Amino acid sequence: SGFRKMAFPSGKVEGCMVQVTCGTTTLNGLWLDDVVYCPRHVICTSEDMLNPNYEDLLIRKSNHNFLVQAGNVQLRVIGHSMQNCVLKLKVDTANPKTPKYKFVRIQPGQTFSVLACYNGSPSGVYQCAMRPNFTIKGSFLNGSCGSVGFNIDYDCVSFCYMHHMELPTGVHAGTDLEGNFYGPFVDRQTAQAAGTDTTITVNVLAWLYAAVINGDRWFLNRFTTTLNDFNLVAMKYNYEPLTQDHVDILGPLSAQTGIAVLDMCASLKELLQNGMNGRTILGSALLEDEFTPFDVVRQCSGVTF
Amino acid sequence: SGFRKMAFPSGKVEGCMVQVTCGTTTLNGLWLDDVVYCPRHVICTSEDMLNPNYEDLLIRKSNHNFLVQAGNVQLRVIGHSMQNCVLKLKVDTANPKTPKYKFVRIQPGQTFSVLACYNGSPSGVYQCAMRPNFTIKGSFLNGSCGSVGFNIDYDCVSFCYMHHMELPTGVHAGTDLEGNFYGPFVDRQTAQAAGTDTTITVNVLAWLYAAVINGDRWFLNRFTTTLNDFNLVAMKYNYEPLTQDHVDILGPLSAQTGIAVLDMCASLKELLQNGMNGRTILGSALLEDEFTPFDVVRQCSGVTF
Ligand SMILES: O=C1N[C@]2(CCc3ccccc32)C(=O)N1c1cncc(F)c1
Ligand SMILES: O=C1N[C@]2(CCc3ccccc32)C(=O)N1c1cncc(F)c1
Repeated sequence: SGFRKMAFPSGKVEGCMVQVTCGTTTLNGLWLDDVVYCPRHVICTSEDMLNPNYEDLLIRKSNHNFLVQAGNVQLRVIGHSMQNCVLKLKVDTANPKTPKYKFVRIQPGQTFSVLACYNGSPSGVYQCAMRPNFTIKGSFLNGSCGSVGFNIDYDCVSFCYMHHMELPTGVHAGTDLEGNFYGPFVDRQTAQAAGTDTTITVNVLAWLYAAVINGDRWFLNRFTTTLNDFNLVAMKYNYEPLTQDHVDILGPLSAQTGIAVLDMCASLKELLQNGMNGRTILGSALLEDEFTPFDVVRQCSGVTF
Repeated sequence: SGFRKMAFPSGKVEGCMVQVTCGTTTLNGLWLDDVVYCPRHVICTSEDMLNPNYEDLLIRKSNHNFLVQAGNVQLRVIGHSMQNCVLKLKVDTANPKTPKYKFVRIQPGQTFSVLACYNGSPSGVYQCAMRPNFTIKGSFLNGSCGSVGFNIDYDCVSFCYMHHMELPTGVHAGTDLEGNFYGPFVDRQTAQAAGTDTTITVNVLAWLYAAVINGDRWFLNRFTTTLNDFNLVAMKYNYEPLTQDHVDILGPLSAQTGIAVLDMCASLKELLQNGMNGRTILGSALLEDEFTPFDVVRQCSGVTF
């Protein structure tokens, strides 16, 4: 027992990280088969960043201007393309450490692990959620661009995020691996509105199920609610509306625990309206929304990769 | 910027995990050079666990009774020894994936990453602290025994923890890699007192420095305190007493931020006495004690491995 914010083991991703340098800019790239993926802003200088003309900047570059190094080994670049906000550098050697992988574009409210890297070298791994407003709340310093987010299922890494930018508000934005930003963001040094975020209701409920499974149960009550009444409360407290598709995804946890989804909703309603009264749940003094129902089931059943 | 509970990248450890089976018991082992380390309780059955005579149990076993499998490859066991609460199985092949490593016995209040594994296969990685009472608050299911905790410095993995037991209270206990338990615990199915825990004061202060560095600063105040006055407050609130050695370890963060250690203590005093008043710090609604001052500096400066 116990319940922790757990990241996927990072080794399969560590073997894919490289350093990419173009002129004076160094950031991270991802080497899969004979292609390295990295943020296109590797080609800018500081004069460029307020509104770069990436097509003109890239026309000034040739294959030999992209320095790609995998630990101590230098890769030979034999082609370059820009796809949306990523560059794709074709190299003459397939990465021998390429895992089975896919590129996925995740939905808001889903979670993934981030392998934070600098200069091509891994620093740390942590779990986090794509916010409803398509930002992430990560830990990224200058040099972390090109660090990636991923999930693993069996032996297959699904890459879902590449880090590009810190907004002036301190939150993070990035792309899928086809270079399309999550959210309205653009790769330029401007203030950019993220727009209203909400709490991920289905994930809070999953975490309360994890709490009961672990024996933290003080917040269960004698009450029930309806999906309509709960959603009135959700709106007042800037929670995502709960839908029947959400109720259905919580089915396994409801079955495991015997606590009907709408009964758990009535526990959550009371927590929203009354607070935690100075108490904690699974070590937290707030309602946690970065565990999906699948996360909870996986951790509670010890699934491996 | 941003600040997250970050684990070390786990790849160097993933390459060392194996499954060890003795009779009907399967748990995890750690294969370094030509030795596999695992909990000695792999040799017990359920009849044994209330008070096993490990010396008699191990005398009934021979090399060929220890089944060791590294993914799909079977290892040949050519010797076996018990050291304290660990078994050491000598194998005929050195692990080709052995990293540079050391065995360390950590101090209470220090942190490390855990690679949770089942049947020799990694499940997830998370960070956590050795509590002052020598327990850890992990996420471990049946089958996780033999999972290890570690830190990495440059290219060198320091293994500090091997998981053995969940206490009836739901918290976790284990050994160093020489098989000596942290704390008063024994490897038998009995209720066992952990004794009084406290909050790790030097780590709370480091985290408040991390918060200021990140711009969460609402808790800074106009006050100062003395080490003696602060320690009176620490005692009332079951915090570890702060010593000058602690003040000295916080030196770099004090220098970085310009906030004297005793001034940060006066912020902490006010938080202990008044609470957080419904506010958060670095996403948390409680005072966080699982980041060491070294953790904070590393994460704030993007150190890699
Ligand atoms: O390295 C850079 N470069 C920036 C400057 C502003 C900018 C605009 C477009 C693209 C990239 C960049 C940026 O946001 N980051 C950064 C990322 N994460 C964490 C950080 F601390 C900094
Ligand atoms: O696998 C086992 N086996 C136990 C039973 C009781 C016991 C006593 C001595 C040694 C070992 C064991 C034990 O504590 N765990 C366990 C560990 N972590 C998380 C869990 F959920 C269970």
